[PDB]
Amino acid sequence: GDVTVILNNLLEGYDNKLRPDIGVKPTLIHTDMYVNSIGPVNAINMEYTIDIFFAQTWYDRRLKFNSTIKVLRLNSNMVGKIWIPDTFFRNSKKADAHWITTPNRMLRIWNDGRVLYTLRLTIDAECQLQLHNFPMDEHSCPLEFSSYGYPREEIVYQWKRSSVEVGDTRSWRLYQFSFVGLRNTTEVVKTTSGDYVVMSVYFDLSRRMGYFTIQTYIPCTLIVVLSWVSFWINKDAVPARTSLGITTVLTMTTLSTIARKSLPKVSYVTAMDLFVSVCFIFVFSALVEYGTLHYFVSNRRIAKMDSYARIFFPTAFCLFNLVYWVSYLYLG
Amino acid sequence: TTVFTRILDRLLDGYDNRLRPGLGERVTEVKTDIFVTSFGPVSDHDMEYTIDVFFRQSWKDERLKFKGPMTVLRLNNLMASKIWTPDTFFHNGKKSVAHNMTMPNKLLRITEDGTLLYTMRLTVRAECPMHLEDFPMDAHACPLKFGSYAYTRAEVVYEWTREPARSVVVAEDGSRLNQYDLLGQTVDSGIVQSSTGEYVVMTTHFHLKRKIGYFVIQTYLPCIMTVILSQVSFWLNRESVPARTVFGVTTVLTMTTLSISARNSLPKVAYATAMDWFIAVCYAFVFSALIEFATVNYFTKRGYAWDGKSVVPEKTFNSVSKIDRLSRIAFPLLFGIFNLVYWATYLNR
Amino acid sequence: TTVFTRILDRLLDGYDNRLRPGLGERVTEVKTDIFVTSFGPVSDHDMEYTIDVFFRQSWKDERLKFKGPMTVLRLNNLMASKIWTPDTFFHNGKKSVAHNMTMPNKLLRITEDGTLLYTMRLTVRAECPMHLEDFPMDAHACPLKFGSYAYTRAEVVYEWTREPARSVVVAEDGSRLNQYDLLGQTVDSGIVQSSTGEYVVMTTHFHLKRKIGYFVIQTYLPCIMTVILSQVSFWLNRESVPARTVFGVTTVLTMTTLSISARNSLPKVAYATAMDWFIAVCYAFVFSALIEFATVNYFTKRGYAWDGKSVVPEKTFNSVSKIDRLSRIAFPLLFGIFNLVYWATYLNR
Amino acid sequence: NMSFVKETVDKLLKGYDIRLRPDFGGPPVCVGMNIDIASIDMVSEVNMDYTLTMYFQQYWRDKRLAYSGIPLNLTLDNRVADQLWVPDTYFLNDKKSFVHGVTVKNRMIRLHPDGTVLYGLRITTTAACMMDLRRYPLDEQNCTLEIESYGYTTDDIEFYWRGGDKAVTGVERIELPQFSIVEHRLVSRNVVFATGAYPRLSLSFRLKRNIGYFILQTYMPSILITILSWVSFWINYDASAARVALGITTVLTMTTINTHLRETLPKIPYVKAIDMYLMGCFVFVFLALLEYAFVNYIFFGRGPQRIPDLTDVNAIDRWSRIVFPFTFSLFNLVYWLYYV
Amino acid sequence: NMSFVKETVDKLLKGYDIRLRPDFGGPPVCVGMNIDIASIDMVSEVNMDYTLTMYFQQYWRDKRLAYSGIPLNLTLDNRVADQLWVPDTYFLNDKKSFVHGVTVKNRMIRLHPDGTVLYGLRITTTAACMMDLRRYPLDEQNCTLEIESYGYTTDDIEFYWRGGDKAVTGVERIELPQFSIVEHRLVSRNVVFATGAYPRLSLSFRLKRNIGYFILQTYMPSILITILSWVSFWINYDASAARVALGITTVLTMTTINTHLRETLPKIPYVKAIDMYLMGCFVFVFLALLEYAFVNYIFFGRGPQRIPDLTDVNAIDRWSRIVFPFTFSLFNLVYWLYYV
Ligand SMILES: *[C@@H]1O[C@H](CO)[C@@H](O[C@@H]2O[C@H](CO)[C@@H](O[C@@H]3O[C@H](CO[C@H]4O[C@H](CO[C@H]5O[C@H](CO)[C@@H](O)[C@H](O)[C@@H]5O[C@H]5O[C@H](CO)[C@@H](O)[C@H](O)[C@@H]5O)[C@@H](O)[C@H](O[C@H]5O[C@H](CO)[C@@H](O)[C@H](O)[C@@H]5O)[C@@H]4O)[C@@H](O)[C@H](O[C@H]4O[C@H](CO)[C@@H](O)[C@H](O)[C@@H]4O[C@@H]4O[C@H](CO)[C@@H](O)[C@H](O)[C@@H]4O[C@@H]4O[C@H](CO)[C@@H](O)[C@H](O)[C@@H]4O)[C@@H]3O)[C@H](O)[C@H]2NC(C)=O)[C@H](O)[C@H]1NC(C)=O
Ligand SMILES: *[C@@H]1O[C@H](CO)[C@@H](O[C@@H]2O[C@H](CO)[C@@H](O[C@@H]3O[C@H](CO[C@H]4O[C@H](CO)[C@@H](O)[C@H](O[C@H]5O[C@H](CO)[C@@H](O)[C@H](O)[C@@H]5O)[C@@H]4O)[C@@H](O)[C@H](O[C@H]4O[C@H](CO)[C@@H](O)[C@H](O)[C@@H]4O)[C@@H]3O)[C@H](O)[C@H]2NC(C)=O)[C@H](O)[C@H]1NC(C)=O
Ligand SMILES: CCCCCCCC(=O)OC[C@H](COP(=O)(O)O[C@@H]1[C@H](O)[C@H](O)[C@@H](OP(=O)(O)O)[C@H](OP(=O)(O)O)[C@H]1O)OC(=O)CCCCCCC
Ligand SMILES: CCCCCCCC(=O)OC[C@H](COP(=O)(O)O[C@@H]1[C@H](O)[C@H](O)[C@@H](OP(=O)(O)O)[C@H](OP(=O)(O)O)[C@H]1O)OC(=O)CCCCCCC
Ligand SMILES: *[C@@H]1O[C@H](CO)[C@@H](O[C@@H]2O[C@H](CO)[C@@H](O)[C@H](O)[C@H]2NC(C)=O)[C@H](O)[C@H]1NC(C)=O
Ligand SMILES: CCCCCCCCCC
Ligand SMILES: CCCCCCCCCC
Ligand SMILES: [Cl-]
Repeated sequence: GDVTVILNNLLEGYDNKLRPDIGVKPTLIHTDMYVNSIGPVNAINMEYTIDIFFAQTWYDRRLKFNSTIKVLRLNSNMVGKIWIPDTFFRNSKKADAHWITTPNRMLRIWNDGRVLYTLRLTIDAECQLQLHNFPMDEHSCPLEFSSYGYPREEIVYQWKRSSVEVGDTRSWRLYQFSFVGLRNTTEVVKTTSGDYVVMSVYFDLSRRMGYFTIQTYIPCTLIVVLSWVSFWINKDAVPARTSLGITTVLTMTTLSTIARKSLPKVSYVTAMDLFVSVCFIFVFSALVEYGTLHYFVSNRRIAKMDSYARIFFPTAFCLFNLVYWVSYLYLG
Repeated sequence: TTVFTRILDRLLDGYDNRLRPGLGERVTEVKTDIFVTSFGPVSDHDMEYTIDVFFRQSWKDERLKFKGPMTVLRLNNLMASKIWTPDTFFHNGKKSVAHNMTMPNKLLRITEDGTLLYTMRLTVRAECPMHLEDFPMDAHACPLKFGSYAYTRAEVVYEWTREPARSVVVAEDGSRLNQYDLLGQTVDSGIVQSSTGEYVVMTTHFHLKRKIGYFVIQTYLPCIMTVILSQVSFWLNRESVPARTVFGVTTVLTMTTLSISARNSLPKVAYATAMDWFIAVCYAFVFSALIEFATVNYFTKRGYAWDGKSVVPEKTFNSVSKIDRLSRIAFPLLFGIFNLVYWATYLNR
Repeated sequence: TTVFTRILDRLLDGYDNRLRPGLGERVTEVKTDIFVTSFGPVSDHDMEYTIDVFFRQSWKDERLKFKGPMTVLRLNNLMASKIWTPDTFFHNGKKSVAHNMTMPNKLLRITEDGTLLYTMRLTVRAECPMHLEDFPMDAHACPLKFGSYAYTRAEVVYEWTREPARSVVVAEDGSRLNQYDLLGQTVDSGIVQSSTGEYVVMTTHFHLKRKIGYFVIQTYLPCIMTVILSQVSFWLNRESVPARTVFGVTTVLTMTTLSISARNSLPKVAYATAMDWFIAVCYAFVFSALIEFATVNYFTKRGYAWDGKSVVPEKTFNSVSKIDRLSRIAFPLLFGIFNLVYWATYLNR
Repeated sequence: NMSFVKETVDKLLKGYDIRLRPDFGGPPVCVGMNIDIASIDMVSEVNMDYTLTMYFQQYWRDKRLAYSGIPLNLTLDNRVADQLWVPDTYFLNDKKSFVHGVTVKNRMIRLHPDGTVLYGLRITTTAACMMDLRRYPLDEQNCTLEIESYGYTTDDIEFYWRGGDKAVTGVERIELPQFSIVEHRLVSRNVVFATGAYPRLSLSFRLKRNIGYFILQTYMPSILITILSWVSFWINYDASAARVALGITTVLTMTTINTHLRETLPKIPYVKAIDMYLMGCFVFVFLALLEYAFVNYIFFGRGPQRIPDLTDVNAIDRWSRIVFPFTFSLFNLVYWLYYV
Repeated sequence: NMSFVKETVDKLLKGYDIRLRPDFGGPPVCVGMNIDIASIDMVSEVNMDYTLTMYFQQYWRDKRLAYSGIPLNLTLDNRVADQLWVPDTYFLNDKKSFVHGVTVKNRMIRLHPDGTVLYGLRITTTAACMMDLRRYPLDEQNCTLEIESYGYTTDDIEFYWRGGDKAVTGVERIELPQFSIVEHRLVSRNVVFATGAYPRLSLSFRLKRNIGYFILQTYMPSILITILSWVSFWINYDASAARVALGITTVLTMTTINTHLRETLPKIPYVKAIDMYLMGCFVFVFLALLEYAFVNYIFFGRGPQRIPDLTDVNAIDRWSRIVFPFTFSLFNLVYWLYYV
């Protein structure tokens, strides 16, 4: 009854084609974001999924009303009846609002004309990853949003006190990454259609090491140690040490292709590539070590090369591991 | 015929579907029940599950009372878009589907007292966080939470139609699970607090236990057979260096392929699972059996084996290694003990 | 400005787009032609293919005659939804897209006599049933049938705009085939029967021949080299038992991997393709080489090979196996003869 | 004459209430159904579903649509279906479906003078059918389509197959690469939920899997590797490097055969018929290798210290040359007789 | 203020005919276009396409939308684009595309006092380019984006790049993990079809594939395996098991290297530059294994009967120690000069 009359009075003569204060001042929009979950990080596509409750608040003097009712708590029905900012996410690869069982949107109008607009979003956001330190890499994946058509002279966004909120991180789908922290910034980006106020959230992410230690580092280390068993086998066992030497190289070839299967086909050398390549050099050199020993003893000090290899090979791999892990875990 | 057209016209004449029933006067109470027509597959990679439901909602709306030759109007689902319905959404819902074939899979029924029945057929994809430390002997409680998106608990409250246990019903033949068992469901309700107010949330937890049969056949048995195969080389003579080297290297490489192929089903989690520990210990047993032979070969003096016609005076011939003799007992015993400890650790818990 | 607005308003005033032109007077005759902008990839596994077309239709509507400053009204696509258009659909289509980026890719043109031209950009995914007995040296005629969905041949008939061979035109640069050659298209017309009457069907068959280049590189050449590799062991001395056994076993393992991996992109058909026959015979040649050595090894009297010093009359030494000497000729000859028969059989089909 | 048709159709839809079924408040409206199956494909054991494309026709009578003076069956533009009441038909086991929309929505409306409506739709549906894979790949599957009214109970609507057993056509022309349709069956019953009893039509197909693919892919490679492992029994006991390498690789090769087969099937918690064969063939290659280790141990372990004799290695090898081929054929005899 | 603006905008749309283009029945309307590229991703050789995100802006003058008294460029809510004529621009090679719709449809309409309309869209399009992979992975592709009017011919509409060479921005900020964008250029031309001549704008990029990824994954593993097959040349000819195991493993390893690369590419019928190298490395490791068989046959097959000597077994091994590293270096010298 009375609420129907108020709603009809607000929309009588209302033109939702016009931004509030269209020729007076810019529209100030206060934005909030509640992160329900930061989904998986897709390194191959350089993207991540984030589920947010995106809240916007502005003032529309055309929506003022006087009554005992201090606020109109409404569903999504009136969202298309009033003016709504054309907020979009600038690095969104693919985004979708939710529609089950109804459009997950909220509209609340106060008697002073203040409008609160909230909706639930899932966003596949672009995040360019520098994988040089992979799998010990750290990233700060952004999430930028602005107005699509209204420049800085027409729409201005502004972070509130509790800008970005994150819930129970333990329920998130960050399998290989840990959420470290977030920052929210404001800037003006100049395009060809004008200057736009762009709001960004950066999510710092550190890769968890455990998966690639199990998947690659431990298998590659064991094949390197496997190649050292040849050094303690009698040099007269030509088929035994040749088969042992060549199968480790074959296995190290198989591990190399598996290691990069989870990455984009970047053309620089990651920390994973360096470890695999050095492990390739160790298994390669062990077979060459026996070939030299076999040639100089049978197919003929050099004869004592096995005793040297029993120490030099384990010490060089320990030394390389000490340098490799220190440089990539504490250095640059 | 026109009698019912005038009733429907009168119901919508002056009706405002922007306003909930009892607005400014009371709290809209929505009765809810779920009929699970199928419990779809659980996706380990996405940590989510699929579920096809009849999502039934019921509430009172005095604006839709009528008097006519019928007590219930069983109307086309086109009518539901003209009236206020609850804005229920799934809190942990991912991309869900409202079925539209061949028509919107919704029903609306209006009784003469104003009570509304509003059910829809939905394919719901909901997040199910998983702790895979016990995989493949893990169990999960996959939640399904829903409530009003826009109306706080002072405006819309949800209740179950019947006793909470009997308000979520699963069809007898609806199980679409392949590697899980539906032990049962727990039904509850509560309040969720946000920055925009307090909201009623309705919760259902489905309890799923993974079935280990697939992983026994494809992972555990090949691992166990590989470890048994690696201990075969203990019984060969110490002079069969190429033969006993092929035993050790092939089984080590086989365990390497098994370990890498084992996690292809799982999401790339950063912790070790129960299967990873079994494979790691199997790797240690296989690796040690090759390391055992290297120690045996280090103490092998002569390059020729016993010719079969000479008595060893305990030319001369190498003796049977004491390391080989002890490994014939120690390795099967330790691996048998590990299996006892491993299975009792996880099957009992 | 207002001159052309008044014309369009007059045309649509009292116009019923539920009624086909000539309903109750004659048959609506629709002239059709197709411009193929790209013949997209063929999917063997789904037995389908993709095609991108400018699908053009033309019919007469006496309700749309006009007189004005222009003889042809080139209007945007939203006028097409205001008038009657044919309900053409593709009989063998699976999931077709009518592109609407950035606007509906449709054009409507009305001439003063009432003739309408109505073209749309479509991406049709159509069924192409395949017989893969001759794979990978097979050829297929992929059909593209279309016609009215609801109107029978007593109400709507379709005809080609020009000579039927010239009414389906493929662009010179429009070829997205990777492993097929488009050799041409045959264009025909016919009548189909259903439960609701007789319908005109317009048919196009696209004649595709598979390009064998990929499968020569990835399957045929590795198989031929494995067979040649397996016969290398015939030239090794009969006392190299570990060496010649590794030759036989590894080549069999390689042939097993090749045989299993060679049907990855094909539908799981119940018959044998030409590739499956080639791999079977290659497997038999590889398998029989290891059987050949086992026969040779069964008559090796001594475990030691020739020392390089002692004369061999005709201590004692084994002689070169007669089975080996015949195998050094028979095996290469029988595989060469099989290839001559195999390639003459299928490259001539 | 064309103006008379336009006037007649306008008269039908004037005052028509799309919210009300025919005979609203009266006897249930009877809906007759026919299906012309265009194709069945994508029968997935991984997803436990099949994809079905069909021409789906519904046949009911709406007395509000009766017209006189026109001795014709009015075929109207399919957009008129949005101005008429149509049954709320849905498929219960439908996972993902769509009405084709090229070039227009593949939908037919044909009115008849007495008020009969023919409503046709070209539908591609991916319906669910759980498959018992215990006898896979020598299994028969039964996959159904459950047709039901969503909002109307048996008091408001009744389904029936129009034409009896001839309601569904085109089944005999369906060609599946991996299946042959043994038969199809039409069922009409009622299903009760908490909201009432609803009419249901069930169309079911019995699918028998062709085994010709699996002979080439799994069975024959497994048989040949098992036969290959018997070659060791003709090699001398002292050739340890040869017999171990032959025995080890065949054991390894069996895993390679199994993993490829595993990758193309769902996570099944029970043993399939194909699993029994692979595990049977793995035992034979494993025992053939264990046979040599026993032979090697007898000669080199128990030699210096001084059913076959179990003391002569030649006897054990010659015993193996007979028992191993004989037992494997016995296993194949029992296996193939039980699953055929 | 706001009353006048609302009065003005309502005046523009009153009597506006969206069915008629600007200057309908008169001169062609000139439409200028600017593109700001957000990113390029999913450059797929398997699917022969690339995915492009861009801000697609169109510039034209509609004198029916001229307004006076308001010294402002009116940015209206993007739903007004449904009430205005806009060019029916389409992308000929566009396989799949969408306008982003979060939080609203990513669309902009900005009016100007003289009647000029700025219409921007944020579009992600998967456009097809057929790639010539004969030099893969050292290939240089050229992927385009055809921009055309569908229903309006050059008599009705004209296209041009607004800003000439500056019409497309953001190309220098694109980071493709596998390619580097060497150059982009803009082309304007007309295309003739059976229905008329239509204006076409063409934007094309030249993508040069990076080689560093393939050095680590395909080239270095092949070189190391080829070098390790030469180790058998320093092994004693008596060690048949050692040299056959070394020879067989490298041949087997080369196949495994090729299968991993094979599975991530389309099924093109020609030989790629990577295939030429892998075939070359296969020949080298195959001939090394064949080198021992010749050595084995000379010592044992012809020894009792009784440029390298071809009768001295050790002479052949010495010859192979020099020729194989030399010829492989010659093969690498020719291969890399031809493709770099
Ligand atoms: C190329 O062509 C394609 C099509 O081939 C085209 O895509 C189409 O784009 C148009 C827009 O241009 C879409 O139309 C709008 O869609 C809006 C929502 O879109 C989202 O939801 C879609 C499904 O919606 C269903 O469910 C919701 C609730 O969950 C319901 O509101 C809808 O009506 C609809 O319900 C029907 O279907 C369900 C089953 O699905 C049934 O159960 C139900 O019974 C009913 O039959 C979904 O499909 C969309 O996904 C697409 O788009 C996303 C990107 O956004 C993409 O990621 C996906 O992949 C996919 O492509 C999407 O999620 C909808 O709100 C609009 O409806 C408005 O406006 C129309 C205007 O005519 C009006 O008629 C409606 O009543 C409604 O009025 C609004 O509603 C507002 C809701 O917030 C409200 O605030 C307003 O106040 C007003 O409310 C009403 O107003 C009326 C009038 O005053 C009043 O009487 C009422 O009482 C009430 O107050 C509109 O439908 C269309 O859906 C797209 N189709 C497809 C297949 O994608 C594409 O754009 C073209 N491209 C180009 C470049 O041209
Ligand atoms: C795939 O698997 C599915 C699921 O198992 C198979 O579907 C089943 O097919 C069989 C065979 O066609 C069905 O049995 C038949 O059902 C019909 C219909 O029954 C309904 O309508 C009757 C009136 O026409 C009505 O009387 C029935 O009610 C009685 O039965 C129900 C059963 O639960 C009972 O609850 C009631 O109290 C009644 O007693 C019911 O509403 C029926 O007409 C058939 O009767 C024939 O056979 C019986 C003997 O069985 C005989 O007495 C009759 O004279 C007549 O000859 C028959 O019962 C079954 O209903 C289907 N089940 C489902 C769930 O769909 C499907 O066939 C499989 N496919 C293939 C290809 O094999
Ligand atoms: C993981 C493996 C760790 C291995 C650790 C191995 C640690 C270690 O150093 O062992 C040496 C010894 C080797 O015994 P093994 O029987 O293998 O070797 C014999 C031994 O060396 C004799 O002393 C030799 O006789 P001799 O008098 O020289 O003439 C004999 O020569 P011959 O008879 O041919 O003429 C050799 O064959 O092993 C143990 O005593 C078992 C300890 C427990 C081993 C427990 C192993 C689990
Ligand atoms: C798959 C082929 C299966 C063939 C099965 C063939 C089964 C079969 O009967 O083999 C016997 C014989 C073995 O030939 P092979 O040369 O290997 O064996 C020699 C033969 O046994 C001589 O008789 C021995 O001399 P002796 O007199 O004892 O002093 C000689 O001893 P030694 O000189 O070494 O000390 C042996 O080496 O082969 C054929 O005659 C070729 C048949 C056609 C072969 C056709 C092959 C295509
Ligand atoms: C997000 O932005 C808000 C401002 O919108 C930041 O809050 C400000 O923090 C500074 C700290 O020196 C205070 O002086 C301001 O008064 C704060 N503004 C408020 C509360 O409105 C907040 O720190 C930002 N979050 C980041 C950068 O992580
Ligand atoms: C070409 C690589 C050869 C490796 C073995 C060399 C053995 C002899 C060294 C003098
Ligand atoms: C790292 C490989 C070790 C193999 C056994 C060595 C035993 C040495 C005993 C002195
Ligand atoms: Cl193709």
